[PDB]
Amino acid sequence: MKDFEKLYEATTKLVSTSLKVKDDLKKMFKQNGYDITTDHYALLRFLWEQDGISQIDLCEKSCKDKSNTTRILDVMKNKGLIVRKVDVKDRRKFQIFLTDLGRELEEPLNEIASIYATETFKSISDEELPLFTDILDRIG
Amino acid sequence: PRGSHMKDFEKLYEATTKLVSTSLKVKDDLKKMFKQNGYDITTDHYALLRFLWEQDGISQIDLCEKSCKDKSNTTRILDVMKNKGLIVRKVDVKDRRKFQIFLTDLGRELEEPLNEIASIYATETFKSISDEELPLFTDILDRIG
Ligand SMILES: O=C(O)c1ccccc1O
Ligand SMILES: O=C(O)c1ccccc1O
Repeated sequence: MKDFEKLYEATTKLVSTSLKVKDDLKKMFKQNGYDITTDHYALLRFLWEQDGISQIDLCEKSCKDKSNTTRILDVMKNKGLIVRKVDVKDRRKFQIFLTDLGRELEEPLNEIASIYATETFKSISDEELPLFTDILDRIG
Repeated sequence: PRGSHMKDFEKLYEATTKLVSTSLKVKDDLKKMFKQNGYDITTDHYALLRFLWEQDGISQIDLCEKSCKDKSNTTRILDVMKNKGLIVRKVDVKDRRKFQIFLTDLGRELEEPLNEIASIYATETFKSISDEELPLFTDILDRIG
């Protein structure tokens, strides 16, 4: 039926497809001169939707945890993509803002990611997307 | 690139996210599965042993290709697996540079009790997914890329 061999394959494919996809996309960013990771692009996506999100919300949005998200954010700050501000209401609590460089990169990075998305999913039909997704949702 | 039937980018992005967040939630779930249960063994240790139990005495080339992955990391974990006393290297009787990987005694004894655990975790992991869905999932994932 769905014996251990298949479940182990499934799990294995899921993890490796995920890794390949992150890594191919990062390579395509680098090929075009953008030295960013997939993690940076995801976080930037949140920020292009809503500037000045608190650190705290952003770690909840992240699909990652606080220690890993915070490290990733330091790198981005170091790359000049965002700044960190002492809050207008509080202290020990920051807001995360786009720099101009961070805003400038919406168009170009989203374009590269589109190109990468269309090719990577060319063999999949539109209608398979919610099936795939609803399976992933019910795993674990 | 293009076509007369394009998918919406946002949908592909959301699905890519779901793929990735789910892979992570799954690795998290499985992190301590041997350790909480009395075997000081990682996930990576385990996935390599699966290849070894299937093909004991495989070439470190074919293994690094089996693993897909980064050779130093594949190799680096191999190293802990030597140190823990799970595997060792004998040198391939073809070249003087090509290696071969072989399970230690623990390595072979560990098959049953570690597969037993992983089976029970896998079953749990996929318990709300149906029999027909499994090869569908799997076929989608193969076609991605
Ligand atoms: O990747 C693993 O080590 C694993 C563990 C338990 C069940 C399925 C799996 O692929
Ligand atoms: O969840 C992620 O880190 C991610 C990975 C690849 C593409 C888009 C993403 O949001």
